[PDB]
Amino acid sequence: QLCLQCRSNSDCNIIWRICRDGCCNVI
Repeated sequence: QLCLQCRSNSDCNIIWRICRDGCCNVI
């Protein structure tokens, strides 16, 4: 559970590209 503050869809890295509840998900 790494709620990485996201923005658009994959505003994080190659790992987390699922900008879920304001966070980046790897799913």
